[PDB]
Amino acid sequence: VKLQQSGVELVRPGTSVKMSCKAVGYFTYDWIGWVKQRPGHGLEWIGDIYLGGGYINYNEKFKGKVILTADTSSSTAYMQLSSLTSEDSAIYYCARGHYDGSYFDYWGQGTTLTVSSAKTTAPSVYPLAPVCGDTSGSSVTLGCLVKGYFPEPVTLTWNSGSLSSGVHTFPAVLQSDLYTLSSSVTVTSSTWPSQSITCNVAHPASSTKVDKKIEPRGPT
Amino acid sequence: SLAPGSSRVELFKRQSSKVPFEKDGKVTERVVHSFRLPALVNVDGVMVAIADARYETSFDNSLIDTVAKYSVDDGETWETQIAIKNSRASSVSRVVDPTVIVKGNKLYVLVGSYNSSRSYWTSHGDARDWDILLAVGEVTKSTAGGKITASIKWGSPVSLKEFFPAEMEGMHTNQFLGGAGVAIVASNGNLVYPVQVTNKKKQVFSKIFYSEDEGKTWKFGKGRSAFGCSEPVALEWEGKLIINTRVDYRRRLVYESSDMGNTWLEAVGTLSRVWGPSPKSNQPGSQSSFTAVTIEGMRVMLFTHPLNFKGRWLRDRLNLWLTDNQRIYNVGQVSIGDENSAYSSVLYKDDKLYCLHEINSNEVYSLVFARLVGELRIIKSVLQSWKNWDSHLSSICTPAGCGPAVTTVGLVGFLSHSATKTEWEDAYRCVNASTANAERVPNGLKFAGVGGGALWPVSQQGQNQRYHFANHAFTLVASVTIHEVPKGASPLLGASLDSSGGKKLLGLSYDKRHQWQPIYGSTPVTPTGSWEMGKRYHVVLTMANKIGSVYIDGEPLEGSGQTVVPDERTPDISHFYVGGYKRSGMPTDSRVTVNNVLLYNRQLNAEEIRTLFLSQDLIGTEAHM
Amino acid sequence: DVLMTQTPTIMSASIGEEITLTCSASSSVSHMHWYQHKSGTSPKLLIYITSYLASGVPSRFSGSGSGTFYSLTISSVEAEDAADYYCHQWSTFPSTFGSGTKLEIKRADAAPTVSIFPPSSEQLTSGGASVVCFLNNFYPKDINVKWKIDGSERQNGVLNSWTDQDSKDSTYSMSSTLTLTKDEYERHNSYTCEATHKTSTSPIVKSFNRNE
Ligand code: NA
Repeated sequence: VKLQQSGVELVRPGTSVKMSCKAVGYFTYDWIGWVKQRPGHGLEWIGDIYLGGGYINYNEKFKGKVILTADTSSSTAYMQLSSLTSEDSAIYYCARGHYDGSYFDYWGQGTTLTVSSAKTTAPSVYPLAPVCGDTSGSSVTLGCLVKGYFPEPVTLTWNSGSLSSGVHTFPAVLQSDLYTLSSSVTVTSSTWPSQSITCNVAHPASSTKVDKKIEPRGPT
Repeated sequence: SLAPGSSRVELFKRQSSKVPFEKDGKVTERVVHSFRLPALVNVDGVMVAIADARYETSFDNSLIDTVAKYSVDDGETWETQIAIKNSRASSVSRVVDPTVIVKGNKLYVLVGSYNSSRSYWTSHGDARDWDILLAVGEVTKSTAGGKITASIKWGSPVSLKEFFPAEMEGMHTNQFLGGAGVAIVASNGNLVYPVQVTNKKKQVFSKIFYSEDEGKTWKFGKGRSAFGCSEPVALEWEGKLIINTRVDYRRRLVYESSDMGNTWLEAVGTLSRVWGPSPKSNQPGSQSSFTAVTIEGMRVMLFTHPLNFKGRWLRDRLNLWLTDNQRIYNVGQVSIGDENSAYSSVLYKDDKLYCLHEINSNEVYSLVFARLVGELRIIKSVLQSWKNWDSHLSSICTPAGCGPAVTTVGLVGFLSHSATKTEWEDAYRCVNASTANAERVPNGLKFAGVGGGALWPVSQQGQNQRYHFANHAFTLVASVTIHEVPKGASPLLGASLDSSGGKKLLGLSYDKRHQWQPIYGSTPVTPTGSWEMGKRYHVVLTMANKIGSVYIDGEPLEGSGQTVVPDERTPDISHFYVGGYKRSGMPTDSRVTVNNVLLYNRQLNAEEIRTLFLSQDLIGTEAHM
Repeated sequence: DVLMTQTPTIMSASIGEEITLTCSASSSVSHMHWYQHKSGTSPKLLIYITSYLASGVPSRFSGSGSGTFYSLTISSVEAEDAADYYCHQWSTFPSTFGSGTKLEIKRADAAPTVSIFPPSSEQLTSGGASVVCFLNNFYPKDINVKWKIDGSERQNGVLNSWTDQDSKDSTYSMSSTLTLTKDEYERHNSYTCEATHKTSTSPIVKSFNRNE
């Protein structure tokens, strides 16, 4: 048993969206519930709808905003949110509320919703190489800076996931309608510049996949 | 307390008593951890006790069968059987909340049945684990030589699920269960089970679930209790079903229905909200015995509920209540000292009184079988009093043959001749009034000084408020005489909304101008009429349908019949104040004599009032003691 | 709306020790559920119906409680047990979640490994110039960083981001970025990224000069 939800969403304030939550490993009749997860706001219960019955329990806080539906032949539940606002920007999860005291055991993977007026913007990817000086040794740290992009997320890897350990990718920060993110990789002293180290930034929202290779800083 | 003369035995003894546990066609005598949910009945001379046999643990969600013990010698000796067994499907398979009806020599037992759910039934998201079963026992009596020998053949249980609707007025259903304990056969022969029911919003509520055909088929009355009323017990009283409900964390709600539960009406004028679940009415509720019986030729009700001083679900101090649906008397405590004792069942058979109730230590539950000797003593004594005063009053031949009889319908309390140093005694022995500065006179008291008066407690009765009816309707009647002219405006009689007597619902005062000050609620007071010092006057306060009246010598005062209850909120009357405020806190000095205070739970009609007025010389209890 | 109060907000626990989280209902309920939440994943069910252990959850997790007050206990905590924990009732409508308690792991003092990076020549090719400072794998959580251009403390244009506690070594790490215009940045020679932390008496300083 599993729950599979719909893709990433980006919408202008005031529109509508309809999320899906269909389960493979199909079981027969059950409650599927919805949870809003926002940073700073823990988890908020939206409502449940009963696959193969139709019954719904709405949380009154969401009376205007939410309308739940379910196509019980394909066994999929749909949550639809009307007249959106940045308030509604969150990760939305669905899960099955087991009959025996209604606990949520099987959860969805989550559907991330972004409600913004702001333009989609491909990031600039900059290489952060050590300062000209000594490079004293015993290990060396390199950086990749991902500036001015919208919306979240971007995905960052080093040597296409080959350099797994010694990475610190940081959460992004918001600044006048665009994000900036940085990652640090630390490697053994002898393994750079001798070997190639590249960060691979992908921003799906802008369909962009840039690859900055970190080169040692040159003459001024 | 258990009465003097009363006694008991540990009949279903926790971790001791054994039962015929049948599984896969083999029976074994098995020890039971805890016994709960008692129901004690009489089937054609055979005492039968039914309960939960909880085999391993006390938990509601565990392995449970339904045990039955029966005696042919008024409880001296018993045979033991399992009446209904569970599915054996898992370690939590259980048949729960057995609820019993006796008709003829048949025992109808109604149980919930679960297979493997680990959560409490009300929190379930659907009915997948649930069935509702009806099993019937046939009771038989043989007599070899001198010796009476009974046997009870139990039927295989039958599912009543097909009678459970998908929808009840504007909500969808989930599950339902019996109210536990003992249900009834209506005087029309219907089997009536008050049942607890959940909707999809997981709210619980009570309905009437009945059979017109000896339990072949079942119907639900259209109406219901308010939400959160659970574990309902019902009895039939003057053609109506009276449904008495558990409401956790609130005062017990009671309803009437004349139409097999199609319309439910809250019994505000009698028993609803009388009984609190705990001193502060802020704890879990309980299962209650609630039976109609005829004792000493009087038709009465017996109610039990733990006072639960301990709080949470401990439910110590099991109490017995006696009511004629007018007066409510606390017979007293049935459990022994501070022991935990929640659920109870009271049987009255062949003029002897018995109780089967829980005792709980550390969540290990036994059932005791108590011979309530002393309790009957008191009950019989109280009834005698009730019969006698009522008789005394109807017996009075009133002024111009004889005029109309003095009314005793809805007569709840009477304060007359008998009084102690600090108390004015209710003739009907239910609620006394306390007094200060009271000097005893014929049929009442002479008060004087600051803080003078008598207080008849209403909300101030505390955990159980027998006079709660007065918030909806009452008549308060008294004879009065003023001995000194007041320096302001002093109180005589009234219903107080606050504990000082400042805020009144309805009352009477008298002023320095020799006038009456009838006080209707918060209305600016307009003095009217006139009184003279030392003359005796007849005072009547009536309140019904949020309207109050004041009558002097049987005539309504000018400005009488105004609204005293402004919003559509219900009042919450603190007390009745008589002959002063009985607060040293209030500055007034009422110097008056009050005689024969009567309290009725309805508005008196013009004639009943007028009778009382002419009869004021002959209602007193003085002669008769 | 039974409100669920989880106190306190943040709790610390030493590796291998037990800790208990509480959940205090505004009104009585039949039972509690508990979930673990680490951002990026979904919530994970830990205990259902008050005390039963969800499948695949390690039995270090225990559930107790009754009526109005319930408890979640970790027998002996793991590095990876740093997370958010939520209690949950669905015994009366509407279903409600706990206010949430965050678990922090207590470990020994670790000093930050500070590395400072000048702006890339490509960033300089467009208007800007951002100086980045990485302070990695340190403990305790509390640190703060000051930027010094030629020994004077620059205030504005500094933007910081910190990682969650490590699920392996239970240390924290932080990025600090001072962003300027190209010319502003080029007016001064010496760039210092200076952090006071418990582990050092005098502030941990990493600097560079454009003289190279
Ligand atoms: Na079994």
